[PDB]
Amino acid sequence: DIQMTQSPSSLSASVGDRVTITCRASQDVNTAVAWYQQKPGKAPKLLIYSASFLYSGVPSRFSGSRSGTDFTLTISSLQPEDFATYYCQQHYTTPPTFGQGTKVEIKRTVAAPSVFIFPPSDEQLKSGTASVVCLLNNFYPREAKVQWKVDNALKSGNSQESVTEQDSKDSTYSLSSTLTLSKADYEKHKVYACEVTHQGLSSPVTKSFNRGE
Amino acid sequence: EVQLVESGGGLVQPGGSLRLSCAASGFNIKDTYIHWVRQAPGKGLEWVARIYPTNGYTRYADSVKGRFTISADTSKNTAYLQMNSLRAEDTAVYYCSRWGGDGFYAMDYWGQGTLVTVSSASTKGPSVFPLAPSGTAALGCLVKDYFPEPVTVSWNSGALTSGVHTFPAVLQSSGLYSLSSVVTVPSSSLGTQTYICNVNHKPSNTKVDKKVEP
Ligand SMILES: *C(=O)OCc1ccccc1N=[N+]=[N-]
Repeated sequence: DIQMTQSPSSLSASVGDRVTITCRASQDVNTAVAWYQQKPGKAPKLLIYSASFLYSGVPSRFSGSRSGTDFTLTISSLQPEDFATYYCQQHYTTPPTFGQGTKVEIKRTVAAPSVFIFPPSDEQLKSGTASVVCLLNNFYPREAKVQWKVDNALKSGNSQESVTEQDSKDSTYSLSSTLTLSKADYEKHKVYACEVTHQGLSSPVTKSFNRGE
Repeated sequence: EVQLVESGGGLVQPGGSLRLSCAASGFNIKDTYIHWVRQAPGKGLEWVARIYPTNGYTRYADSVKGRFTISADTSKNTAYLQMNSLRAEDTAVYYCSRWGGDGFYAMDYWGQGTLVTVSSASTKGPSVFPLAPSGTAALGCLVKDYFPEPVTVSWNSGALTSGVHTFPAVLQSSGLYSLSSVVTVPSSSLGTQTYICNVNHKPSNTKVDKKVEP
């Protein structure tokens, strides 16, 4: 099949920035190339058809061009509502094939996370499990280090992280880290803490509680 | 007035069968090619199959040849995807799309998609636990141990939307999902203003309203 090699895999650009996304076909596909935009939880939407034609209702800041087997999507002035994954597609032959996609995030200034820690509810303890939650709220960039310490001892392999999609209003991220222990193990320790390292913080921030206190 | 609406998705056992439907409105499918395109969780887009409803001519991706059958009924303006010998690999959101202008406009209209989950795990409703507070305070709900996706969470029945963060679900080692939903509020309102998270897990017919108190 004809392969569509799309680059970059991801990119961050500030609002107003001119953005360039590339897609190289493994062989001649003429102008039978399309560009799609996909926002989290939504269907793809057509932006460009026949290599260079702007689709109905799409903002004029989107454009497409072709040079041999290379196809270029350009966003002249990146807006906050352009946060999405972009896909090229050839349909010169069957099967139609897609590029791997390019995830576009909005670049903004550094923002330090607000950190919160939540002990397990008495309700959950009754069932025999203890979940401890650490929240990092509204920060940038996305890169952050969250480390669990129980009785000042580094705990590994017992926590999972989740990160929200970039916020449409302030372009920040939020993150949850959840530590799961049995009720038995939880009752064997006193100090529960999450230590957070982030570019927006001069030094690592620790939030903790003492079980039972 | 052009739209495509998929239906038929859900949770199904490996090795089983499932039929999806794609109802078209605002145009006649006899005029165009109809496609199925799928997207596995956290992955890119994969074309599945195509049909020309007028003569019933079909094409398939190698990954589904023999196992899947695409078909169409022009008198119902509807296309179908019959899925057989389902595998975990087939788990995905399935989209219906059309070729506009005999292909010139590419895939110009897509449906909203229908989620197909192929798994031997049973449905399970979530437990909902409070994340008690201790924009200066944070609180939330832990929505734990459910299967399959998706769940929905609102706060105060939609009255509270600002500062809410409902995190993507993560699969636990147990093979059950878990997520938290949090919101930041004024500390001033912690002892009086009521905060309730509304959790709906339609797959298990589970509905939970949990009040979060300090
Ligand atoms: C979790 O608390 O791991 C640490 C651990 C494991 C087993 C026994 C004791 C401890 N103490 N600590 N920390």
